[PDB]
Amino acid sequence: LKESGPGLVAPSQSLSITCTVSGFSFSIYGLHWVRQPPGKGLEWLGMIWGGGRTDYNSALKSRLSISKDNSKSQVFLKMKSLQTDDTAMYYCARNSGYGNLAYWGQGTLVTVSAAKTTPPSVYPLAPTGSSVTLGCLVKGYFPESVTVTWNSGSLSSSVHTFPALLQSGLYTMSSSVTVPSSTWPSQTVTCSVAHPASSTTVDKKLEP
Amino acid sequence: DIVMTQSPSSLSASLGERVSLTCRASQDIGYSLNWLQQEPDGTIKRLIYATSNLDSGVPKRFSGSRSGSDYSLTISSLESEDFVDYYCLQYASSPYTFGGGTKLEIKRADAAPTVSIFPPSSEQLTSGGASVVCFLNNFYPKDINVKWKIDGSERQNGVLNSWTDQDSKDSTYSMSSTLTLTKDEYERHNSYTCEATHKTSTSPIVKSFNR
Amino acid sequence: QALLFPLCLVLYEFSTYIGNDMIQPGMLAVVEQYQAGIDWVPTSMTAYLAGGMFLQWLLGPLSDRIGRRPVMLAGVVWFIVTCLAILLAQNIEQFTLLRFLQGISLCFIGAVGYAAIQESFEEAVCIKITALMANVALIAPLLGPLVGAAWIHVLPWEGMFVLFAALAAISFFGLQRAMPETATRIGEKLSLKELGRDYKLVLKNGRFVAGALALGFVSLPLLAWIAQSPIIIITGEQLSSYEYGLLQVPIFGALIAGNLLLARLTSRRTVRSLIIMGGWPIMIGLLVAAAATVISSHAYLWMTAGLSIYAFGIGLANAGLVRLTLFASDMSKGTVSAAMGMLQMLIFTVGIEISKHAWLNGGNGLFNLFNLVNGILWLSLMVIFLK
Repeated sequence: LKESGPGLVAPSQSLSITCTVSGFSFSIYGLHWVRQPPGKGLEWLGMIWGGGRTDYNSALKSRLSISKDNSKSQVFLKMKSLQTDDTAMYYCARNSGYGNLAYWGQGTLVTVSAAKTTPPSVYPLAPTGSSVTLGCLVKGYFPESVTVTWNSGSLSSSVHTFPALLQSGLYTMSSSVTVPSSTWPSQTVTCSVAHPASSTTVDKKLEP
Repeated sequence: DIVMTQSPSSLSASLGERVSLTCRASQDIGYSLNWLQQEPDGTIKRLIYATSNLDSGVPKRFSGSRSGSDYSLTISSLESEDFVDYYCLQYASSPYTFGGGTKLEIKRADAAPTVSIFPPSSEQLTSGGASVVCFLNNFYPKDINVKWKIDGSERQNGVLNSWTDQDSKDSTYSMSSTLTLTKDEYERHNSYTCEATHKTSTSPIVKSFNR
Repeated sequence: QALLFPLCLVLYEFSTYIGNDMIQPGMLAVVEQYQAGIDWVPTSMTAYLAGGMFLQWLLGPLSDRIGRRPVMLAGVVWFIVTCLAILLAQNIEQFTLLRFLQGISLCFIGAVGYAAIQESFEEAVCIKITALMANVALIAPLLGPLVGAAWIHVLPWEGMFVLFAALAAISFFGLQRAMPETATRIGEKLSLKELGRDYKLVLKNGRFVAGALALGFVSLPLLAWIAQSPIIIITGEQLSSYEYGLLQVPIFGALIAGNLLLARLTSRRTVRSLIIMGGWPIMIGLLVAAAATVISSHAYLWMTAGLSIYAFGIGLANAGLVRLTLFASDMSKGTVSAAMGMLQMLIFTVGIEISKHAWLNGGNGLFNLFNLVNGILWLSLMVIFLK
């Protein structure tokens, strides 16, 4: 199972995830679609039964459409009028000779928003004690994927990467790092925020 | 829909321990039940089908069961890889429904959070907003209460917290509480106190600053 | 596409049907080689059809517990082995036993195979498919007896059982790589306790029950004609064996047309409307046969034309009502199809026996009056079944 998805779509638009099924027995066993919202567990979407008979979830039976392609040996999930809700990691499960959903798909992260891969905004965080803690607050970027590196990639012993959260559009993640009091501020400490989607990397030094 | 409420919502235990899950059904689902574990990276793997049947290639420590409406899954001697997410699945009536999940964490390492306050930079006040960051690093259990105060006891409500799944090598949690305010509303106050409550100390830990 | 699972299912279905339709012509030649009395001639049809009534109750729910593929594919092997095993029957009593053991291959069709056809395909597509493959199955009752007569004069009769295994071996490989698995309860425990609980649940479903009985009552006038038209026409009206078999053509020909029309209308009308469109020929035809034979006690052509109009409505309605009734209960379809078949087997066993005695103490009028109330029952059950 490999599910090709769009990745990014807009509200009130259509998507099309196409799962290609491994195995000659493609039209024997049924196929399901399962989604995982970023936090809110697992949700069963629908199922197609090998001969075409469809079986959808009542709440989403309104926009869902699961169809097969006998030529190219794959099944599609086509969903209409999207919104923030339907941002999820969509999975491609499959029945087997031993019951339901015996083999699962890799998963494709589909996202529903509008902003155009906005570059991030890095802001420093600075405070005197046994050891000092420093940070790097990153705000305003569109694809949830950013890597923070400290001291040109040398010191990552007590570094805490925090998950990004949505704030009325775009994300605001955070990064933390802890070093002894003797090093900083006599030494340089810089967080390199890499945002490959916008082709940007920003270094920012910390000063009290 | 046959709602499936899964308990415990989360659970921690050391290695080699006998621990159990449970999904209670809204109505009779018979023996039609699955058990699925989700690896940290997201790989979903099925372990048990039709209440009791272990799938091909699953360690012997796993074993599902049924008692009335309550269906359980027990690991006899837990191992390092077993500490992941676990969901149950009902396929008795359409639509199929999943359980509330159960995320599994390791042992009971007890420690206190390293709190530290951070005022907003003037570079952020260019945009017209200010975010007061407060790191509560290295602490366990994950159960904790934190609150902001813009005076002696004047609490606020516009906070945003972010946790990390228990850290790799030390098996402790962390948190990223942030309070977003307008530059005009920010600068019309002086004291910002970041107080927290956690099991290890009945004395509330505090960290504050004054502009 | 690879929708030869319908194509290969009807091949197996057709093969079990000629296992009795083509054999009865040569049963006199069979019983003479075995040096047994002529009272052993009918018991080969009795043994074969009694085998189909045997494992109906278990094969269905078993296929829910371990799958529709292994159960069905096993029955194809049972049919093939028992077809060839009869070539080792040394006496007539062994022959009759193997006649019954071959007959068990028929209850894999309704409970297991057609359950998969219904679960696999969409509503309108499945009705086009079940209606059209029904016509290919009707080739066996229509042409089997005539082909069986030509066979025994030029070829040995034992060569028919080789022909049955050959067609089913073609069917097996087709079913192997094409038959979808539609069993939801795979891996479940099988005990008489839980199996009993399963059937109690479906019999509680009054809507399902009302539809499964309607399939029995509306189809009973047709079986009452098959079981008694030799007595009614030949020994009663003193007509030839030609004109008897000729009066079967307008009836069984109209049944095929009802399926052919249903198939073409699958995409152009709702299943609810297809059943109602078929309900008008059903009551009109039964009333034509009923009213004309109460006026004219020996109007056998009005009876034949009346049952032909009624036979046209069954082809229009049946495949739809079979689908609705099957999915009118949330039980596993192996258990549902088995329950549907047994509810129909019950209506046919008891019903035909009444129609036999209905025709004795009262002529064609009472035989046709009994057929009319069954149509009234169906009609009244559909008013309850459709809303």
